[PDB]
Amino acid sequence: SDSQQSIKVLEELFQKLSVATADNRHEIASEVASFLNGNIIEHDVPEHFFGELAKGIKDKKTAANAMQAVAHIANQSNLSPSVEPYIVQLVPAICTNAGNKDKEIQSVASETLISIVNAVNPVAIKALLPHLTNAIVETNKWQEKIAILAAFSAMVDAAKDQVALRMPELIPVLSETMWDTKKEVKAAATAAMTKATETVDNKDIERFIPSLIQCIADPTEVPETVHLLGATTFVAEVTPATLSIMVPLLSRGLNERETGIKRKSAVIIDNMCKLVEDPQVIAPFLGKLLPGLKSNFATIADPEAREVTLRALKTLRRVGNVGEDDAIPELSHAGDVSTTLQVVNELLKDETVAPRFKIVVEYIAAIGADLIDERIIDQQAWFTHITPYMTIFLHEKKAKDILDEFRKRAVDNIPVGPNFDDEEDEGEDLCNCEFSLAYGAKILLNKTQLRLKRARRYGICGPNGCGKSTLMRAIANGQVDGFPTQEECRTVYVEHDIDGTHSDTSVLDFVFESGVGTKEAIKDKLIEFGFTDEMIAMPISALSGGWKMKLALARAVLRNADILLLDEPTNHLDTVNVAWLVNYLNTCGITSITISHDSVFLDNVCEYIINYEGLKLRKYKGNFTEFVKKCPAAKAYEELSNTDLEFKFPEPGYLEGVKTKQKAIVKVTNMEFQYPGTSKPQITDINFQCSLSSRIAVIGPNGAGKSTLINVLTGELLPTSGEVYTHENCRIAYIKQHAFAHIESHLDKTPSEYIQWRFQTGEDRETMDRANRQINENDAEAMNKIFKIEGTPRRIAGIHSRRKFKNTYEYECSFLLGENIGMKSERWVPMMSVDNAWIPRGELVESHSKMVAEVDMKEALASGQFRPLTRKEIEEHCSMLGLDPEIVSHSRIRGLSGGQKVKLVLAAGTWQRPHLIVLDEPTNYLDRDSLGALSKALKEFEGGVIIITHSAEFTKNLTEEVWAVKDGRMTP
Amino acid sequence: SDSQQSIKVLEELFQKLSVATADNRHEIASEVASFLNGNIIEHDVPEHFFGELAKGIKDKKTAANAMQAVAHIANQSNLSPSVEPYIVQLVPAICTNAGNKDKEIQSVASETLISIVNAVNPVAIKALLPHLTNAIVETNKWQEKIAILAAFSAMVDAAKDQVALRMPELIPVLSETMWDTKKEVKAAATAAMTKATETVDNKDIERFIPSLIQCIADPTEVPETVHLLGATTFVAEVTPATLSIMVPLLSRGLNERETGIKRKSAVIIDNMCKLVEDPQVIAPFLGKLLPGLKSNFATIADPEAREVTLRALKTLRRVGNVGEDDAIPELSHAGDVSTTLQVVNELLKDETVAPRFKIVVEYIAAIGADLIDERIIDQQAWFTHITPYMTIFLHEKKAKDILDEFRKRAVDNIPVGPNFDDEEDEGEDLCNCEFSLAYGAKILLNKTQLRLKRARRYGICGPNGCGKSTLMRAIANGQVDGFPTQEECRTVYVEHDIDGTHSDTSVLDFVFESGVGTKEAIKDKLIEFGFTDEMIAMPISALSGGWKMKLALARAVLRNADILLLDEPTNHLDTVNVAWLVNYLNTCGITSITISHDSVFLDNVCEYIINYEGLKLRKYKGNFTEFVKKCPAAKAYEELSNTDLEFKFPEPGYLEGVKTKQKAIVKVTNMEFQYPGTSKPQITDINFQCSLSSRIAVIGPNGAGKSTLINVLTGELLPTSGEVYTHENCRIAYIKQHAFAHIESHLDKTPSEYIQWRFQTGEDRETMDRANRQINENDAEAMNKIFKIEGTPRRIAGIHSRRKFKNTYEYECSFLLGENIGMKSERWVPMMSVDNAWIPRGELVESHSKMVAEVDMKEALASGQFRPLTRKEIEEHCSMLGLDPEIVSHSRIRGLSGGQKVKLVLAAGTWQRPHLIVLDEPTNYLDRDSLGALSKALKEFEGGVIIITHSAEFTKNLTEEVWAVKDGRMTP
Repeated sequence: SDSQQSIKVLEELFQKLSVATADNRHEIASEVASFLNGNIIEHDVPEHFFGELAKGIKDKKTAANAMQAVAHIANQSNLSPSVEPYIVQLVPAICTNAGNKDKEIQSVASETLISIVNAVNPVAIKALLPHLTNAIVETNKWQEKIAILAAFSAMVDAAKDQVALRMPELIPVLSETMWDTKKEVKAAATAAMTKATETVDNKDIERFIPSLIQCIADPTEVPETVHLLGATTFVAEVTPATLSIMVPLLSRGLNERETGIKRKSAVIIDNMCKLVEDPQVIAPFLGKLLPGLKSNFATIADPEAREVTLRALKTLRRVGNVGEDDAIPELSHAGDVSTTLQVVNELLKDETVAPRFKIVVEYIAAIGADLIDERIIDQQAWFTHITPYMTIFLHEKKAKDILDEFRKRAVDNIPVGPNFDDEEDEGEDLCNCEFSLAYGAKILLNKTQLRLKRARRYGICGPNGCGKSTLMRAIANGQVDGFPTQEECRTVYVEHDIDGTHSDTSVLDFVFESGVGTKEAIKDKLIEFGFTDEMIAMPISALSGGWKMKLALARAVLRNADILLLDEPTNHLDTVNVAWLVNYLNTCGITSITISHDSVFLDNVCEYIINYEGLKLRKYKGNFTEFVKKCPAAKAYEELSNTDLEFKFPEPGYLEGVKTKQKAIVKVTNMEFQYPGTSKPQITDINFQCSLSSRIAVIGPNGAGKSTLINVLTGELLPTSGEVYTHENCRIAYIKQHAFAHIESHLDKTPSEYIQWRFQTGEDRETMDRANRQINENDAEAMNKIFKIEGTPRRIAGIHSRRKFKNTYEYECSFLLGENIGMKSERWVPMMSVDNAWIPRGELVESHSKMVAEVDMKEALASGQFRPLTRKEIEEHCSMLGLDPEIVSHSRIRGLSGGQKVKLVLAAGTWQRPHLIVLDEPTNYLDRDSLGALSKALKEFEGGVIIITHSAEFTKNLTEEVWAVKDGRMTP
Repeated sequence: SDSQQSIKVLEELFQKLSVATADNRHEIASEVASFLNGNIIEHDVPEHFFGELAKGIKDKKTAANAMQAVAHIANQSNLSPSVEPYIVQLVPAICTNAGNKDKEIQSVASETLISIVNAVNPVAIKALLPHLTNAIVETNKWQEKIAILAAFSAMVDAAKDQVALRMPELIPVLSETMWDTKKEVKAAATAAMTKATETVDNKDIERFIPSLIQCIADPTEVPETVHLLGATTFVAEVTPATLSIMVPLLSRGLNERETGIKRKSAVIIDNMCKLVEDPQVIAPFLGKLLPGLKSNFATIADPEAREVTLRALKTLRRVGNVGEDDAIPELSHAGDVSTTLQVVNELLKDETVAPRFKIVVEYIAAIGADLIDERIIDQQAWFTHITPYMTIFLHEKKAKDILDEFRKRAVDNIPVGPNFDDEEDEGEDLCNCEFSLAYGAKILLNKTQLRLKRARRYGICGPNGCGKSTLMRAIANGQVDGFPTQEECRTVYVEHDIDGTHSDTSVLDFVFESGVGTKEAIKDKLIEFGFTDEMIAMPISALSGGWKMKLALARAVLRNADILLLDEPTNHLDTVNVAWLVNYLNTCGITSITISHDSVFLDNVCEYIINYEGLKLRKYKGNFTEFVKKCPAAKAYEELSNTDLEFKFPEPGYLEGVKTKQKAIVKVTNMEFQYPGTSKPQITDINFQCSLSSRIAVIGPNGAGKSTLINVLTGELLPTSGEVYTHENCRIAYIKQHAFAHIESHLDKTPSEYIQWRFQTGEDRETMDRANRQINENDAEAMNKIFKIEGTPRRIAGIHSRRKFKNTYEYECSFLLGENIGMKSERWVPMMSVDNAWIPRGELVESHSKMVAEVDMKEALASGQFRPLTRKEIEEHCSMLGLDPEIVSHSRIRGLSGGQKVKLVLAAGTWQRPHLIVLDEPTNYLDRDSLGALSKALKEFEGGVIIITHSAEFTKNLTEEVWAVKDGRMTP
């Protein structure tokens, strides 16, 4: 019913929008957006509304208003998943208008595409990109292309990782467009191309990108560029993105007349491709290289060049895993939308899914396919991204049950990665033995293989109690069948030696009694490692952690080790020493094998990982994190990364005057809100209080009332009437699902840089200003916005102060008065502070976010509520929320589990140590485990808690005050 | 005497050269090169030799030979400044042959051009760039154009910093070349344009470079391109390079019929130019922007575009510093070649300068011009680069005195400059006053101005003694008549407050006594800061340095400080706590002023530098590094005392079997060297010994005997007959001026990266293999070089072991036997270990350096000689040579004085703890002060010293043994 009320509101608002003028258009669109994006409907969609919007976009008479509405709805921080798939379904239509002859419809369409690209869940890229590529290749309107190219570029920033995986499909499209007859398009397409290549992210060829882009536009540079790339030393991962910009050049190189170039192309092909682990990556590129390689093999007279051609052809066949007759193996379809659409349609066969929800099911399949492509398989991840879309037409319980099955079936389609192959012989082998390892009648390893390459650095991982250290003892003590003898391959089990020295023997004497060398030689090496003449005379008993390690490694150089064996080497080592060790191992030139619960330390040292899988040893190229992608089974090892446990919210910042916890810090009376343009208010006669003891539950079905109330509570809507008392410095943290899903856009950031990113303007860019486009962070001419105060046109001279105004902030602005506007004598004169005015944040944020931010920092400091973004403080705060400092400061969010992301997003939301935590529908995107931890933490929060849920179970022990809107009213 | 001998040696060599067949042209070139680059002639030039060679090149019959030798003379690590100005002189002739119809002459010519580009002192760019620009613009041979274009590209890597300054000139020349009607020339010009844009170093427009370039090839793409850049947000300082790729586009934009573009063009113009700190920068571009703006401002109707165009014009006038009537300021001439040439000619008038040295004087003027453009004004920097040339026709003494006068005069032409423009950066003003500062009746500052911005960070510098601390103490204590009161702007002299608290007073009470809030509030903030309840309760007398600095800052926050005043804050702080302070200051949101001797700390914290200049405070934008670029007369803040000028060489590496510094580690007997093709040997019957206590002075005038003697001692030339004993692991360090001058190509690197670069292969790429044309690196095509072993043609399969062989090494190679060479069945079959052979280093280095390097490493590791390039090792080693660790690991060589570079070059050269230090004419490029510190450092060196010099002054009280060659004969 309150749900059905939302429908009437939309009709009134839409009716208002349909007749909007070019001057009031934005105002009305914003209303539609603030309302439409809330919890206004119960398990359904505003159908008539979306039907009118679509028909409104097509009709030239209403095209600009309808689309402008779509743009506001598609804002960066508030686009609701309940409406998201119905918005993307309008892209084809909007792309069409981007080709319209009318200068205004074309413009508004272009901007709207950019807005949509910036608002959708980055993971639902597979539902959006196709519309854009379909349009750009099918249209004959050059302006429509320039716009679509603009949207591609925007997508690169909004979903860099997601785009990286679509590169093999996007590059061909951009390349063709670069050869468009229209010169403006040629310009736009190159620009979108240089932008697209930003997803490559490969240090080995980075500097050669601007060269590669030119070859696309001018094939005559092929020979010149092929030669430039001959110097490249491929070491980094050869991803689909790297191939999409490397292969087309190479392919043309193979077809050149000159033999030297055919050869040079073959060299690069070999060098690069021998670095492809998954035959899936190179599969779609083989057809562009094999034919040129076989043809060159039967045309090149010179034996040396021919041998190089064949050498490349073999690598390709190996890597690509081709069959007989160069038959390319069938590609996996795990990540195909078509495949996931089938999987979900099967799980919904018994459910009755009405026609208007079909587009939603498609969105779900799209999200699923991408999650599988990025190999995001953990439960919480899937719940975070898909649950809210299913509940559009299903009850939560059933939704989560089907979602988890969907995830399990989709995940099941991921092809098994092929066993690692050793064509990486840069230097000789240290060992290569077949053996078994038995420990007291217990079999640890059975007929496994061990091959270690010289100067390579390895890490040994495995399940607790599998013999990780027994294997090392065995290698150290010459007890591994086949392993070389100390004479051939000298190993030094660092810091694990055993002698009979006393606790009063000097460091020099100690080493000396080992026979390694002369006292002169020893002293020389000890000094080179940092030991002072004094330290060398003191008794070993006085060596601290860092120096025993330096001594150990110094002795190892004296014995002339070939392999350094380290077992938990970072223990008793301060950060400076660990960094010292990471550095030394990475530059000593000797091979090392390491065991260590410190995943970050493994990531900075290791190049390969020897993992225990049953009674077999399996190698994986890459450090620990890389390894984990290839073997998700390892997300259960006892390695710093995998550690996950409950968390706690921070203590709310001290409030002056608040004697007791029942003392109201928020008090609302006779409040009411009525959207301008509607015939009756959405909520009226509202009264409520909040204290640090509040334990409120906002229940009931979604609707005009419930959503609007919440929208006012959270600061999004300024009430139309009523009194609002907020204690000075009172702060609210609004935990929405949006932040959880949108973190996937920052996978290359570290948890620390993310929190810094979310508070770049002093305020939380995820919850503050949800009623504004804000899609104007890259602009400076829109700072000349003409405000209308008292009937006069004024520009902003400056913002000087701030103050609470109801549920938002007002800012003291000094203006410039516009005189003789539109004339050669136009001039803006400064108005003395007599005319300053208190403008609400919402009216400034779009045009003057900068000045507003500067003023916000001034006030935060002034009142002692500013929390500086220092690494230490960020680290300390993330620790409360159960995230380890090393991960927070030196790991990429890309490697965090779904659950860890929940923690990180939660940490960001509570960074300003809020006094009140309002949580919107937090069962609608969290799983059983997550809710358990969120329940315990919300129970111990020394601040006020407001939970808006549909779940009765979740209110258990978390509520003591009920809020329920009925007919636009509510009494606690 | 022995000098005239060199002339004959060259005549015989040149004869064997003019005849040399292609099959053995290289061997003879090498000879000419190795001998020609040595100290072979006393104060003069092999005039007849350069004549034969000159003409020889102009001749088709001997073009390829003459040129090859030149390519060999011009090798990366050994081209001597004694012959440099003469080689550049042959560029025109060489450019001409780059167009010759003969395929071989055309090919060798292109190579020679590259070789020269990478061989000359990068600082002498102005003496070479012209020959190239002229030729490409005057020729009509397309193959010549391509070759010259390849030369431009090579110059970008060889002289990046120097080329960046020449961008406003190179771009127009390449742009013009992009319009050639030969597709290959158009492509090559584009390629060169791409490589050139690599001097931009400005991420702000990185994504637009392929677009700007494409726009130069098709100006019809200007409008759309302008649209594309409108979204650019300039933040990095705009340099000449940036303008050189931005103006042509914007210039043409101003001229588009469409007003939208005229408007957009100005907008970007504005946003990019208000970032030009030096008007001299934008100077030569004003001519392409002012007329467009003025006209547009008097032609455009739309009232919005007018404001924008005018806004742009107003900005341009301020940044450009234009006089009334828009009079473009007189373009400076301090850096013009003609300007510096006039100066040296003036100081040289009273001296006589034969015609054959005019080219030398011109080279000197070109070098001085560049030193000025780069703003390298210190004395040593000038002696490093010019002295060795001045000595081609003047005695060292006359040379230095003239040169020192050349510098001062040349440097006087550098324009003083325009003052601080901060008003335009983000912030309200905390203070903006004029004041005078009197201390004890003494004047510190007279009627100066001081304006500070909120949240902006400042650093204070000035001569040691000017009163920096007094100014700060004055401000802090509120004693600067005109500066805001505490009530208007709260300041906090961090860690400098005076009160009477007890040692017992607890941290809590201490802060509480300042009256900044309740203990509850205070506690809540301290804990947020990072304090523990354990610390808040403990007495303030038990605080460590780091916690004392934190309590200081924490109190400053509770007092709502508006300005933090720091005086030597990094004192008594370890790296970790310093890192914390840096991080805190950068994120606390409060303004801070800092006086610090730590230039790295200032670089990491300051945004502006207020400097003392007389009795005025001058403000500069940017940190300390940037500040120095603007004000070069400041790299001397440490200087004042003669002692901060010293350094020590490392202790030589351990040598088993050497118990006294008398033991010979090098012993040569009956040695002789005679260049194949020469009538008689250059040196014969040579017997000498070297020990860790040697102190030899190789005296006497330059000659065929002396240089050849040195060339054998330093391992460059392999002796023809005689024995050579070298202790195992013995290392010799060769110090020439070449290294000191060429470090100007690595200004981008940090001292640590320069040292890593020099020893990337475990060997000093600067002094190793000076006899070979190593230039080969990306040349995997000449790895098919055929070696005739035992009469059989073969190819290197692999290099496995090393072994001493006279003054150099030999390598054991495995082969590929050539079968049916020249037949369709030709095949290179791998041979067995049995047929492996030993081959001299000089024969492999030019084609298998990578393989040789690998063997060298495994050897360095086997012997325990290898020194890991860890950051701590480098820092410790560079610390012995007077360089600060922070500076070494985080500062760019670009910001070091010529004196600091001298230390770094010595450090790099002694990185392997050599046992003998051979210094080639140290007085010929070092000033009085450097020599002073060097001499003292050589007296303390625990290893053998060999000084080759003309200065008996330098050797006096230093060396005691004499090596005076006399007719190919010498006896200690």
